[PDB]
Amino acid sequence: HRYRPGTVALREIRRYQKSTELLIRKLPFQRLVREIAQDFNTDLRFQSAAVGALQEASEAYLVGLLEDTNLCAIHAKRVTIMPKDIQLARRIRGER
Amino acid sequence: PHRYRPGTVALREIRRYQKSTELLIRKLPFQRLVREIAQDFNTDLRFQSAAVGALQEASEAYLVGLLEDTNLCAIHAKRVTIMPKDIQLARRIRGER
Amino acid sequence: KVLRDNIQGITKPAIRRLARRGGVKRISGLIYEETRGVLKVFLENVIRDAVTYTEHAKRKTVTAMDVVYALKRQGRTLYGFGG
Amino acid sequence: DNIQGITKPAIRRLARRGGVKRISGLIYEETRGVLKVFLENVIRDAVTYTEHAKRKTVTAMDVVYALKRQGRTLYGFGG
Amino acid sequence: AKTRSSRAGLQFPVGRVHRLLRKGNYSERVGAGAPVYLAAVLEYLTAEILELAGNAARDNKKTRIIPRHLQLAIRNDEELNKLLGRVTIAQGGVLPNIQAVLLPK
Amino acid sequence: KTRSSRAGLQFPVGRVHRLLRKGNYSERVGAGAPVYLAAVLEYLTAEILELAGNAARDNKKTRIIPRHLQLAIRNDEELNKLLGRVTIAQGGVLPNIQAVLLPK
Amino acid sequence: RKESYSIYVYKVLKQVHPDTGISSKAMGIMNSFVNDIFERIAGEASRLAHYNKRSTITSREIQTAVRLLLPGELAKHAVSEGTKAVTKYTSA
Amino acid sequence: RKESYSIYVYKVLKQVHPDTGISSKAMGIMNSFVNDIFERIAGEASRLAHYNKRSTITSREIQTAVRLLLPGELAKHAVSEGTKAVTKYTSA
DNA sequence: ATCAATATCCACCTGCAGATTCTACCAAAAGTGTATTTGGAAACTGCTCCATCAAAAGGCATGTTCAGCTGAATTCAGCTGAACATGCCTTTTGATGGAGCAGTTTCCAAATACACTTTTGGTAGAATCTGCAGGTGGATATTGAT
DNA sequence: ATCAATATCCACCTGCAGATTCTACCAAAAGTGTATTTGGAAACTGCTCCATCAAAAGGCATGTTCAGCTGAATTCAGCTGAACATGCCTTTTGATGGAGCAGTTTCCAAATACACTTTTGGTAGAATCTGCAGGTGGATATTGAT
Repeated sequence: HRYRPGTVALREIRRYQKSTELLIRKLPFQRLVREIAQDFNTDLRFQSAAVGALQEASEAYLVGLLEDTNLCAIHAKRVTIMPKDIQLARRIRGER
Repeated sequence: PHRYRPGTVALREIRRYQKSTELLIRKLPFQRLVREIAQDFNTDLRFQSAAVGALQEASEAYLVGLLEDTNLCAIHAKRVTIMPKDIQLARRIRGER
Repeated sequence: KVLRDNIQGITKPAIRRLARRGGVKRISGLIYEETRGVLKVFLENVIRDAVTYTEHAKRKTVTAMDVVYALKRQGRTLYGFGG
Repeated sequence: DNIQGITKPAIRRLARRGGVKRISGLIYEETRGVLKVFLENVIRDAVTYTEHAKRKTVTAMDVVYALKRQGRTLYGFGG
Repeated sequence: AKTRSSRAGLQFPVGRVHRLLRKGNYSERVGAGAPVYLAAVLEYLTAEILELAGNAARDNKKTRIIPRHLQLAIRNDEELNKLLGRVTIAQGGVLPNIQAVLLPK
Repeated sequence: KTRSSRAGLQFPVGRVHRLLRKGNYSERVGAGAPVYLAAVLEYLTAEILELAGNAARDNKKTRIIPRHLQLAIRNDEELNKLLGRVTIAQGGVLPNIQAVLLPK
Repeated sequence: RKESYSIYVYKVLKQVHPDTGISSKAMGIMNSFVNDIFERIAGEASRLAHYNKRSTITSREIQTAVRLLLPGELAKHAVSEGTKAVTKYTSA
Repeated sequence: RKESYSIYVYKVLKQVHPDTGISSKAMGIMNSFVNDIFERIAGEASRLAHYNKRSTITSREIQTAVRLLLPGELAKHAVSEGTKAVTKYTSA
């Protein structure tokens, strides 16, 4: 038995739209945040709640951006999102 | 019997109006519109000329921006022609709807 | 005189010029009405807030500063009219 | 280095919550780039807040103030 | 010897709001009625959100309101959704929405 | 003798101080704040006036008009991002035509 | 130390939904909401007063701020309950 | 009546472009620019002082506000001219 | 439409991590009594504002023709999703040290609060410039035809 | 690609009326000089809060296979939107009158801000409670294939 492509995609969409947990792993994200921060100031130290806040903000931002992206792909008669879509979404948004 | 091919005069106009800064909507109809809307909000309001002027500058600026976002949305869909679907997409991405 | 249906006062050629400045080459026939709708919503919002400002000041003239404060509220800051 | 730490399945999950059905292979790098820029801006402003307080620990409130600046108001960690 | 909140028939603290207003730097002077009015509005908006969220809670067979119910409540109601259009609710998730074109046929 | 002269500034430090005190920004206003602020305002004014002067000269004009200001702001990335959500009356737009729309 | 709106939110919750409870994170979100709306209203009121050369913020400023800030019928219900609280406060 | 930044803008204009003039509308736009930036800076500073429970806005708050508000080189030049103006003011 | 193979609920249970109640200090409204503004309630100007008037202009609405573009249909190669087998690291739990906070006192360098003394920016006429609105004339692009 | 013929920028000059620059006086900021507060920096320090460290587990990423379905490319016809010339009217714009406003002053009764003295609600940890998060197992739907 094997499912047809896109069936499991829809299943996943329903699942993760149903749930609210963080999707990015906390440790790699924390490592990333500490890298980016270090280049700004060298001996910074971080509250756990600060990393949590940053992860919530980031995941929310990205998901919103990805649904705007999806709308641009649908608009272009496509079912698949591409970097051109993200760029269009971000320029319409006025982020660049 | 001379005739320019379609889109030649369009591009020429684009250059023309992109070079200039003048208001494109005629002042009297716009004033009429603003006074209408304002009247249906409040009946005894009166308008400074500068108020309508400000409104027209703001509005034309807004519309022009919206129409370039629209144009980008048309180009993205492999089209040269802007459509209401394009405006709707631009406005939802902007977060206006 | 009674003010009625002035949104149609905004003409197809005017909208077309606005499109040209926006760099638009070809325009669907359905666009003009949609454009009018958008302009109407925009003006309703901005003038609603301007009018609110005029009302709070207990004045009966909407001033340019009322318009500017309204625009600034909407995230559409304007230069050149006193604010 | 750790920017690549954010994995393809993770970005895929983010796309799933966003309602995305099919994902181009080129997407993931673009996503990583965007996330990087976003964090750069936000953390820059937060860090600025921490420095002005003459502190050396970034607090949740610093992040919240930064987010507020960027037009991305956040509830539940404030504030 | 009774609080201003009770005088206004409110649960929200009028005194605290008053203090936050004058120390807030919004103006040199704060009217006597202003903190009352503001506290009333805050109490009302909290009320609306809490009721709709409570409904979200009952609907998902829970007796304790969690952030998700707050998110559902906010986004499913037009006015609250527009009030908080530029606001992120932690652990709120998103509304379940799938574009028709992505659906099988 | 004025504080502007002491700071070596063209922008009025005193006026900035007054506006700070009337603004309700804080209970107290520091002595250095109006100086610093007036300095930054004067600098930003300077930058914009330089780029605008350039645009004016580039269009063979000796008098700066709003169009020149708009050109200045939009052609410089940093000013463009500082005033990204700002509308300049009678400023117009940058001449930009999408490649795909040009005739070939 | 650490002033919060928790008790008042819980009171209102018990008014509207007597056996509904509320989690910690949810309470935090509610606090954030209260502070945010507070600062929008108060900010807009401050600007209102400053525009009209007034040195005082009355309930009138709060009201106009609500009319500007809130959308539609949410705004008119808020204005009505505000006016109601104010008149009832003025009495005795 | 109707105090304006016109004179100062004209001074700066004559410094950078000695034979460039400026129209009324252009000057008006400049005034709008000055007032806008002014209130962004002062606002951000006010928020800064309020976050750190300080009742006074020093040149420090203004500097941090500039660093938050301005992007890249705009910020570094602004901070340098500010610090220079403050030190020069303190020495005279 | 039926047949098997997953996947998804839905019910039902129970201990616990986390929500609710409970108990006492204390910061912070509230209450009293004086000390200051102020925002209107009338009274009054000086001005933009509404509403015409009257030609003329140029811009708009209409209708006709046709080219180029949009959308429908087909083909097909490419790539991305489904599933699986492997192994890597992130997740949990607990402890330990101490670093960077806030929390308290103390006390000046800095800011606020008045009352005069000057200087300046604003406003209103006086005295120049500069785009602008045309006007050909010189090259440029567009289009049709050899 | 040339030839030729429309129409179109593209430039430079020129005279000139509308703004721009320039000049000359006066309320109101700005600055001075003294008298008081005060806020917040400096100087110790008690504590939550972060940063490592260690180790075991299993929860997911990685990498690979392989096929189905999507996106990109081509073709092409129908019709929708561009271009243009007509003709007609709504807009421009240049002044005119009378008016209904904000905008200013002059005061006051009402409302708010202080300065201390008391009176509770708020809040912080301990002491109880209580949904719910997981955890199975079986009824129903979903999916893919004959």
